[PDB]
Amino acid sequence: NKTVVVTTILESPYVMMKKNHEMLEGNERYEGYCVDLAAEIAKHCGFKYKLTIVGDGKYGARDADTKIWNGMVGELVYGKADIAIAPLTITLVREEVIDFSKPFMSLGISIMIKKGTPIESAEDLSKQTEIAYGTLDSGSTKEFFRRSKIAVFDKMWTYMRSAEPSVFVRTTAEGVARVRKSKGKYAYLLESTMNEYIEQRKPCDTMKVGGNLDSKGYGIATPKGSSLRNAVNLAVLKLNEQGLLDKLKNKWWYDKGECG
Amino acid sequence: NKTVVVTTILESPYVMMKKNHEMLEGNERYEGYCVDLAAEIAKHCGFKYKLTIVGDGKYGARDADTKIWNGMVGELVYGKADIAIAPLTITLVREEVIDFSKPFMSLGISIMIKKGTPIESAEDLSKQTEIAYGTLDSGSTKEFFRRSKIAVFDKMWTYMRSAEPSVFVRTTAEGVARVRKSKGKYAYLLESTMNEYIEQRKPCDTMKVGGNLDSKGYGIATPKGSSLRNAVNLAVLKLNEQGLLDKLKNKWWYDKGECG
Ligand SMILES: O=S1(=O)CCN2C=CC=C(c3ccc(Oc4ccccc4)cc3)C2=N1
Ligand SMILES: N[C@@H](CCC(=O)O)C(=O)O
Ligand SMILES: N[C@@H](CCC(=O)O)C(=O)O
Ligand SMILES: [Zn+2]
Ligand SMILES: [Zn+2]
Repeated sequence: NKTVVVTTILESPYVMMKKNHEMLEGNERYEGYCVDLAAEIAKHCGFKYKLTIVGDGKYGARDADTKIWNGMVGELVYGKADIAIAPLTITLVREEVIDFSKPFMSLGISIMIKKGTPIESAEDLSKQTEIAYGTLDSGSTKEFFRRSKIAVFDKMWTYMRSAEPSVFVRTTAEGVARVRKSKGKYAYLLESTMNEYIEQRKPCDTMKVGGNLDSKGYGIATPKGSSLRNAVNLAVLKLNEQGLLDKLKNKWWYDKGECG
Repeated sequence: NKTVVVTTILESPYVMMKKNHEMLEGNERYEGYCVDLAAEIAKHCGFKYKLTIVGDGKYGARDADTKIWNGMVGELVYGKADIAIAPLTITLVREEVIDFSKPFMSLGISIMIKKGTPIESAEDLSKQTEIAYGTLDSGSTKEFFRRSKIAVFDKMWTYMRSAEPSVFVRTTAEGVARVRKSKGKYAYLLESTMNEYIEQRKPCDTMKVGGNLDSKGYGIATPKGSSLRNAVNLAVLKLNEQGLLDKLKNKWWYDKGECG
């Protein structure tokens, strides 16, 4: 019937530009876990689609004053895209305005350090001042810290919100670059999936420390009232049960390992 | 306003009879993770409820001949209960007939051995014959093997379906007892949640070995068209985000664990 507009985000190893992308067109420009997942979901649900990178480069949050959503969430809410296929965290505030499939991947918030940084846990970060730490802007990790009542995480947020210079970053790449360049004086709070990927990539100078802070999932999101909602949900379950999601995780994490 | 009928299952530590249950009435007869969760779901959704134990003691499968659903799934499908609050696995075949909330707990199929059994993986089990292995006789783990399109799990199914005497058990308790009494000659395939619980119980003679074979979740289930669906889903998200689900897992698994 109609070509489905898929909103997604450039985030390794979910969606990446191929090495030779400038000689390619349309969906062929991109590779990654979510590029493969989009192809599979489309096949099972019987639609044609166009991958479009989210304009503002954000996941999505609601401005507290204007109540306007940005990011991939806003693209669905305001009718700019038909579906989001991305590492988009299922959250309460989002589920109030968009629908999510059952989760296709598990994750938790985690800590990234430069190798040798004397930090082993969230408690460790909160007890010192020499090592700065932050999160991604406009995402679910930031919101976790803003909202937490757990003593350690409340203390961390109190520090983060007013720290100078700013500890928050615009992209994961910016957070990772900051860790790598700061000689051990910056630690980054990010999802375990992204942390684990980066740990197995050159220059192999980062690591995940401590347990995950929470347990949650990424889901495929559709605007409320979407005719795709049921089919997409069942397709996610079908792909998990046929072992394809596990295969894709091995393809884009384990097989892409550069650190041994 | 009507009292909501909750179907659940006697499975430790999700729902158990209190030691003084004969002297107690209604919901007060029961304790466990799902008893605590039901109380919270009901409070956040604004309903009164009655806990009922599934008549046939089963989770839910569709008979190949009659096409009749049994267990908790059957109780929802046939209108005998309004909601299931239990360790009920989200699956494609079930999602076609009932609705699940987002998961409240993560799990995968796992291997329970008697300590010192020379088994480390599902691969190991599939390559040998001295050590028998089986599953719960009417649940999602059995169906995982039966419907698998994965060669290694098809091999395991081909063995299990034809093993004599039967490798299948009626309850988790029966599976655990079989492991404990078989001197390392029976391994039990069960969900990681139950495996982890038993590992922390006297006489501390079992353990979980290897990685999980899959990744999925338990969900709170409602019959299609239920007016409870949205509120239940948002309640699960709220309770995960506020840290309650983690607290309840700690309470019932580890806090009073019997194996140090
Ligand atoms: O709905 S499923 O059965 C659909 C397929 N499946 C696949 C991969 C991963 C999951 C998962 C992700 C996140 C998840 O989140 C949690 C964790 C712990 C407490 C509450 C929520 C729980 C299961 C998953 N679930
Ligand atoms: N997956 C997150 C983005 C990453 C993060 O916040 O750490 C989201 O959906 O907002
Ligand atoms: N949680 C399973 C029961 C246990 C199992 O099959 O291992 C179900 O919902 O069917
Ligand atoms: Zn497929
Ligand atoms: Zn299909």
